[PDB]
Amino acid sequence: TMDFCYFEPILDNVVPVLDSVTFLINEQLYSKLMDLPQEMQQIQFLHYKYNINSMETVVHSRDILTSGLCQILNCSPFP
Amino acid sequence: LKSVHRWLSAADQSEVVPGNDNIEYFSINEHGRREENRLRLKTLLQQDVVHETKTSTSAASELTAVVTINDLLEACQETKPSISTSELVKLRGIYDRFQK
Repeated sequence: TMDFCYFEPILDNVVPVLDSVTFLINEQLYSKLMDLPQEMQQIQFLHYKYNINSMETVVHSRDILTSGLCQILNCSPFP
Repeated sequence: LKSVHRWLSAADQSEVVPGNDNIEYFSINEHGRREENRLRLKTLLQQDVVHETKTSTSAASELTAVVTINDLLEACQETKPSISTSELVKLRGIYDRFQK
């Protein structure tokens, strides 16, 4: 592995919240979500599956969700 | 033109490779006007490079320009001159003998 990085703390703590995110998922889990009757069931199962927490989770476009299986496509307004 | 319209009548639809207009999830419309079409188009263009300038629809031969009697008789009646032709038979009358 590597041994050092460029880093900074985010002084003033302010960070943007994304307007939207797109997720792409394998057919099995996709259908298992799409057939759910309610939004919060989808949200909570995604939270369980990927350990995503609202407000706190940092994300980028093209981020992986799981190799072979799912990925994060694009983000708005910022990438 | 008749052959072309028959040929076009054979080529009259996208007989193969229809548009891949798959619809994803109805995204949670907390805001915006659900204008999914532009984002879907941008995504599919980026992911597939549909304009890679190699694929073709090829729903017809672009050949086999058949020709036939079938429409030739649309000649119907020609709008020809010389329906009245007294001037032109007088034209012949100038050379009734070999003079000039």
